[PDB]
Amino acid sequence: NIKGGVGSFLMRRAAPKSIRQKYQTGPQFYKRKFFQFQKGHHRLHRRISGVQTGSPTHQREYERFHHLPGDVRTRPQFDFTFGETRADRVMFAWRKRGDLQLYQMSGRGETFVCYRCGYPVRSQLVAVKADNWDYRMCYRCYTNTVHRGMENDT
Amino acid sequence: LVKRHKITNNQMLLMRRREPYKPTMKDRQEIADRAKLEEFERKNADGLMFVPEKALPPWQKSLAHNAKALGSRINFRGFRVRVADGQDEPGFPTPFR
Amino acid sequence: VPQQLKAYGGTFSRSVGERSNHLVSDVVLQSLSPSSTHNSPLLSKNIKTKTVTSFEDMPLYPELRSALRQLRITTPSPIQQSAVEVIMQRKDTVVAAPHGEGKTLAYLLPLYQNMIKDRDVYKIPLRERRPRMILLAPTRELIAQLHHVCSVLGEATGLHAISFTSRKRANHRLSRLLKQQLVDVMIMDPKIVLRLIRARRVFLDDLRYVAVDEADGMLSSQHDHDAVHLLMKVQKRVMFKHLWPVQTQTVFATAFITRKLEFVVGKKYPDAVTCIRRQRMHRPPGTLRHRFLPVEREREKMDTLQHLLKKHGNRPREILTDIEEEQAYSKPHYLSGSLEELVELDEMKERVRHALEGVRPVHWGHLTTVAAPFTCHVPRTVFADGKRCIIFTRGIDCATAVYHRLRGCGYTCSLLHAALPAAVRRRMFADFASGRTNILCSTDVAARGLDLHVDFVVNFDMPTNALTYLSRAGRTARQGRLGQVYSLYTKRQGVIVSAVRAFLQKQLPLEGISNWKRHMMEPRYAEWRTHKLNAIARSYVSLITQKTIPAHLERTYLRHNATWRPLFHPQTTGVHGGVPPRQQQRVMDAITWKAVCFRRGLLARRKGGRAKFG
RNA sequence: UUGUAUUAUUUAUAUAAUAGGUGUAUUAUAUUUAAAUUUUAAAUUUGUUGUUUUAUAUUUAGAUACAUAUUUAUAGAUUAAUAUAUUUAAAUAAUAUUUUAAAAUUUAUUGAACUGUAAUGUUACAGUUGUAUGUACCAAAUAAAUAUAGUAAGAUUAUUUUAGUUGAAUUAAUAAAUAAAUAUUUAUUUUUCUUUGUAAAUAUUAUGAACAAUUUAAUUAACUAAAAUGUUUGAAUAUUUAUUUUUAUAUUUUUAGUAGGUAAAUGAAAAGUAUAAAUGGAUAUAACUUAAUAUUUAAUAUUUGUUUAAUGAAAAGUAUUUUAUAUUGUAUAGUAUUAUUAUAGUGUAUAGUUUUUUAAAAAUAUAGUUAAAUAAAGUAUGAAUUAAUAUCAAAAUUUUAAUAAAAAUUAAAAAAUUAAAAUAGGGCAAGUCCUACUCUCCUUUACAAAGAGAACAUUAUAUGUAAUUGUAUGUUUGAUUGGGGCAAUACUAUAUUUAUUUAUAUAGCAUAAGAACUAUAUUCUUUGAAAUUAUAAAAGGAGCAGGUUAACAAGCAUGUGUUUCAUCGUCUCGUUGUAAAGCAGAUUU
Ligand SMILES: Nc1ncnc2c1ncn2[C@@H]1O[C@H](COP(=O)(O)OP(=O)(O)O)[C@@H](O)[C@H]1O
Ligand SMILES: [Mg+2]
Ligand SMILES: [Zn+2]
Repeated sequence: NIKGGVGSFLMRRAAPKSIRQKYQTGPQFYKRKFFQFQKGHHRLHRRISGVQTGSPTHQREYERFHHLPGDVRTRPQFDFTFGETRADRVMFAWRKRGDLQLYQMSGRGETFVCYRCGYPVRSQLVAVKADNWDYRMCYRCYTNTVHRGMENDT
Repeated sequence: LVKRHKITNNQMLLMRRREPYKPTMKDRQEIADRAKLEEFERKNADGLMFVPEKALPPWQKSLAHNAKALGSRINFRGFRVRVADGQDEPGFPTPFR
Repeated sequence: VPQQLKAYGGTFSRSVGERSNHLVSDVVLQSLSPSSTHNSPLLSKNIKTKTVTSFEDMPLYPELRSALRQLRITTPSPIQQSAVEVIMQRKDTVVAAPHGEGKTLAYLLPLYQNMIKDRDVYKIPLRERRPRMILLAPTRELIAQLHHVCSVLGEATGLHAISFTSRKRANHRLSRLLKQQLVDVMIMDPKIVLRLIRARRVFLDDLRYVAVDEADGMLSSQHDHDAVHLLMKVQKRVMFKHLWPVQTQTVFATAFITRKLEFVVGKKYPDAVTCIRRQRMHRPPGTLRHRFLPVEREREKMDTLQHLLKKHGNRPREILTDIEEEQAYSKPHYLSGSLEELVELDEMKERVRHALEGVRPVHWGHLTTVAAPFTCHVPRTVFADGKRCIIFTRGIDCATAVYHRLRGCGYTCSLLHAALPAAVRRRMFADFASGRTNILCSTDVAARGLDLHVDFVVNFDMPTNALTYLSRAGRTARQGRLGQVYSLYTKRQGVIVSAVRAFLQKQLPLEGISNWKRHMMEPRYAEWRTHKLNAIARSYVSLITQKTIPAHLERTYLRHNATWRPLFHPQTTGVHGGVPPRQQQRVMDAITWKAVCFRRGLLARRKGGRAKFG
């Protein structure tokens, strides 16, 4: 046998196996090959964070993410705080912006993977598609989709 | 380490580059290269002067002198040794040629 | 026992600026990715990619239009589309193309247009020993081909082009040519051009155009930097002020762009435009097939070559008597035939040519054409059933050995290498080109830019570098003509053949490849870090999507599947496993304590409950 | 010692009344007017961290590149070589070069009381090694040594400073202006309204990106104060179309006073550098490797002496037998102890041959269904791992670069004692799976190379060769030691030929003596086919790496027949999705 030698780093150029993956033309349904994180992070997940400046009696939780644009600056349509504590911990829900609906939970952050960016995202804001929680979407791509008008076409 | 400097106001604290009015490293390289090229072109604006034997660098002067030694001791015009280390031909007419 | 904690056992490559920092430029290509282009001194500044999609759109004289009609060129290749505009704009240019997109025309036709403009509009006079254009090409065969391609244009446009090569009385012949016929274009080797300049047989007073056909070799040490010295002389002439202002422009046509070429052009001609298509640069054409044949031993290579020749139809002349063998060894046996005979075996003639040469439509962005007839100084005057072949060997000795072996076996072969005398070399090349010999055993002499009809290329010695291999491959896969390259390899070329095979299989450029297993295996620390980050991200995504884990395992799962843990000193990973010795020191202290306790217990068990006593 | 020999140099931790209350008294941290601020350091980490390692404390030990050259005094170059030498300097001086630490290897030596054999407890055999082991770390032990310490790592003693750039550079290899960055020393007054860090000598220089898109275009701060930053109306309410309500000022960084040389990193004593001799701070300074000491753990674990049925050697002890009772000698082992524990050879059987606390509980160890005993606290004695830590880290929420008691917000966290592993601490980039490469191992016909030996030459021991063998042993995928280009017959000129412009030759050249270092000009003294195989050869648990979102796919089967992959169909038939957002194996801590 004539055993050759070739490094994996050389082949990594052609890791993508589709147009969608190679050229990121559409949402990445858990098939993103190349990721661009910040130069100092170690846990490798995008962060959509919030800020708290007081107790709930002065600053409602949904107002924490007021520095970001989009629906998050509008008062959520449904509040699930006074009644009970839902198992998923979702405390606020916004009006459906198409087939997408935005939820906010009272937790440190749920590390999900959004099918548009394809990156793991750790945040309290989660956008779900047509009530199917198996397909979550982070707030950045949710806002971009709403801005572009692709609410029902992702 | 980073060169700390004595401050004269909080503006120096906010300042990052010690000389803001100075081009970054790449622009410095570009400007230096352009200046050197311009100086070289200005030097070469005139033709390539054919310097005499005595003006050649140290590593050509002695070789040329030894090559033409016999002609120097026996004086007769028309004697030229076609040495190899001499200055290369420019390719165009020049005022000094 | 030795160590029980590692971050990266292997060792990284010393290279920093690129994958092939240690290799010389003339042996490896240069990555064209934008990351490398950014630091590149040529590919970053100016790069022309917009295209004009018609010669009619291009401003050309009726003489040039008639010339290209004679040449059968009707649709511009993308390289021509990108390069004609800039060369007409009169900027120093670097044209790059994957071996058969039409670089010759791309850098000739605009230059001839400019020369006609100078001669007619500006009315610049023509002097005896002061040519307008100097064209440079390494090999004598390529010089002759360029002389033909320039003579057609000269006959069309009224210009005159000469070319010279080694002969019996080279000095006398060249001086006589210069004295007799004043010329507009001279196609010649840079060494001879420098000889003429130094002997002041030629002058740069009226020179306005410099063209280089193989910029890589010409600017590399492979050709003694003669082109570089000539270009420096041209720059000195341009700087010179007492003569009329000549904005001499340089065109570099190069099927490869390497470190040497890019650095020379970037550091000498800062305002040099570049015409490259990275998607198809440094790759073989799509109509080329590859077959890497292993051989158990070097002896089997001759049998494999005979098998390939027989398969493609170059049947040998069966030898059955001593006189037949003697005449086969002594005298050549040329083939004979005609177009009508082959057909039985001028639109109809063109269709027959397409069928014979395997020409297929060239599919470009939104337009298609058919490859024009080859441009060689020896037309295909003879046709035979067997397919044209070219066998590239390791050297002159191997070329001649294969030639004689095939002749003894019974094949009709020609030989081409530098050591042959001038007359024999001309006769051999003429035979192969005209078709009186369908097999040509040669060396890299014929691998450098020859436009000739060859059905397939055999590598009797698999090249160790991408440059020569890709040049030989491109010798056959022209504009759209089908091509096939076989390569007989051994254990020695295993690394290179595997790398090339993978690269061709997944259609990615041969930017950096070598025959050194360590070079092709050991990664470069930053590249390994990028790949590791991507792999960790993919593992994290898979873990998030598929697996659900409890709180007491979340920490460990994230640490071992979702965290980027940088190495301690990648330059010393081969020594300390990429882990700090201090942490390694603590780990080994604990493990050695445990091992000492276990060893004491084992000694007690084996000796009867007491180590010393038992 | 016929000078404490002389001269200089160095030097010990035995030892201890110290004070009866300045701050608070519902919880955040020195300067007392109450507040505010505050919550390690060093190295490592060049993706600069939340990674990594060290530090209980007191005192001490601890590491070497000469920051400077006064009259006698005088210093070139240069050719391959012969030779040539038109033609400007100088303070002739050498000795040194952190520190700790490599799996080391080398030399010499001992060990068979342990253990493993043979012999019948003892003898014999030992580190190119005896039979898993060879005296409580088997790459053994002892003695010597400062190996490429480098391409492991760590440490490295001198505050108040006084000047340039903060991501550039990168071309192996024939006549091409110039690598840059950082640091050290040093150099140049060139005109233009203003402004502008250029150059040389010298030292060092792997802190390392894969794609896509586009493009000749896109952690620093002198003090005081000042101070400018920051839930309806293309609907809603209503009925079978009408109603409704659609600027400023101010808050934290555009300034002075005073301190005060100058725009930040090469210690300071006029007191042994002694003439000085009773009131000289000569205060002149290593948080982690040394040594000693004092603490924490520690109100701790441990220890605890009220009950005895029974050996007459020797190696082994040497513990003061007052006189113990031929010559010579009687008692009191080993495991580091006054310890698990009879050392048993011989030999015998009624000598009671005499040291184990305590007034409960948990936990832990022992102890008439089916297939209840023993070990306490307390009095007394008194260890060990550990120890960056301010009197400390209730809790929740939110967030920052990997566990983050790190940050912020919110909130409200008492003290002691016992028990409990819930969290942190207590070594761990690991597990499985697929691919790839290599190692170990096997083999022989090739390579190197042993040693040994046969044979040969010369006349039972040797010298000189040594193609066999062994293959113990080390190798056996970097081929640019290639290819190209160069081809005597310059110069002026002539003739022939030409695969449609190549090819070939030749006519011309002797000789010449006064103006004295001398003028870019000349292609002439003579190479036209090296008929490959070097590179030793080859096969299939462990190590490293990749991938885990696999690999392959204008296919498959033997010209023909047939969609791909999958949704858990059915006994060929057939529904659905898909053309990848699809298909192997693994998915554990
Ligand atoms: N537009 C064109 N269309 C068809 N043939 C072309 C065209 N341009 C060049 N060629 C032909 O394609 C062949 C390769 O051209 P060439 O310039 O020699 O390749 P390269 O770019 O590698 O030098 C030649 O036969 C040439 O005549
Ligand atoms: Mg070409
Ligand atoms: Zn997203």
